[PDB]
Amino acid sequence: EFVRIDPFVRTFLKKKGGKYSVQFKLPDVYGVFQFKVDYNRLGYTHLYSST
Amino acid sequence: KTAVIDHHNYDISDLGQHTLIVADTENLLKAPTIVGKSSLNPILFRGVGMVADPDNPLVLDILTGSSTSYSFFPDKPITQYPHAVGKNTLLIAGLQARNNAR
Amino acid sequence: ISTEVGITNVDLSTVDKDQSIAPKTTRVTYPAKAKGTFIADSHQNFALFFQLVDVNTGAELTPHQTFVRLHNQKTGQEVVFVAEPDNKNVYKFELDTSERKIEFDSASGTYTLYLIIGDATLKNPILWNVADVVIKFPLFTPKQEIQHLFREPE
Ligand SMILES: *[C@@H]1O[C@H](CO)[C@@H](O[C@@H]2O[C@H](CO)[C@@H](O[C@@H]3O[C@H](CO[C@H]4O[C@H](CO[C@H]5O[C@H](CO)[C@@H](O)[C@H](O)[C@@H]5O)[C@@H](O)[C@H](O)[C@@H]4O)[C@@H](O)[C@H](O[C@H]4O[C@H](CO)[C@@H](O)[C@H](O)[C@@H]4O[C@H]4O[C@H](CO)[C@@H](O)[C@H](O)[C@@H]4O[C@H]4O[C@H](CO)[C@@H](O)[C@H](O)[C@@H]4O)[C@@H]3O)[C@H](O)[C@H]2NC(C)=O)[C@H](O)[C@H]1NC(C)=O
Repeated sequence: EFVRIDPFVRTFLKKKGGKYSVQFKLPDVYGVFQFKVDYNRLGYTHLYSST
Repeated sequence: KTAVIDHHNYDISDLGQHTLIVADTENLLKAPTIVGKSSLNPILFRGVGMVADPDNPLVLDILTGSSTSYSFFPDKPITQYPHAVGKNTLLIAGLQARNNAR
Repeated sequence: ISTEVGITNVDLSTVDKDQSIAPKTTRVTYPAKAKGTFIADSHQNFALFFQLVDVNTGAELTPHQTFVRLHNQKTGQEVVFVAEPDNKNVYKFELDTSERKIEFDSASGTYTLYLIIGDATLKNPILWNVADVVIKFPLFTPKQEIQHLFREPE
């Protein structure tokens, strides 16, 4: 998720090598945007990384 | 002083109170990370029935009761509404906190 | 010492909120399914009256657990109600739409009336559905993908 206050772009990460990587384009709006990767599942731990 | 009393699913090895409850492997959580991959035979249980909030994001329910099991004092007659009367009787219940504490 | 439970008289009634018409009552046995489906709404309320006796000298035997549970086949939701033993030795149940709106959380659908009865001293844990009653009232998953709508070039 590419969020500013609310998500502008949500995409599925795709596996290559050993990493989930995706390439896309940045929307027209300027500001401070952050990437939230939040993986929450039934049984797994909660993953959360925001840059 | 309460117990998960069930009158349709009691094992033969009981004290005549039907306190022992045989829980089937159907009403489980159905997540292979918690309850393992294999197929399980019906399990045995003798304990106090708890309940959890339906709109609770953190709580889990590893093993609910059966369809007719109720939790109330085995000696006293039922006067109030019994706590966790149906399939919302919880037997095994887990929590995964915000710090990932199991 | 164990005992064998038995159900003697069961009356499925459809009472109308209006006084003028008399209620229509239909009787059924213990291992049976009622013919047709009853309806209960704002205009008509549901009523069931039953009596339980022992096989031998069944002087008003009262089981420890007697819960009337309605299972919704379409959505899976089920609701369990207690049984009230009036001093005439008659267990009675009255299903209202305005009065018991909160129990069903105001949801209209077709329910099945299962009756659970049996206790520590009874021999057989009865479970037979009386009839299909129609009641009508007045996070861990991927989210939806979003794509950005760019500005149209002139
Ligand atoms: C000055 O400061 C101000 C304060 O911050 C700034 O104001 C803020 O500005 C932003 C954006 O300008 C606003 O966000 C938007 O609000 C829109 C209308 O609001 C609805 O809000 C409710 C719905 O939102 C709820 O959603 C759930 C529901 O529970 C809930 O979890 C959530 O928290 C929230 O409560 C609703 O109740 C109201 O009635 C309103 O309908 C809303 O439509 C916007 O959503 C857009 O955009 C977001 C991200 O931008 C997307 O995630 C959405 O899916 C939706 O996306 C649409 O537009 C995108 C690009 O525009 C497309 O890429 C999408 O595909 C999608 O396109 C569809 O819709 C288009 C029509 O719009 C169609 O043309 C398309 O074909 C698609 O069908 C967004 O939420 C803030 O509300 C606002 N805040 C305040 C306080 O005013 C202000 O911007 C600052 N000034 C400047 C100059 O920047």
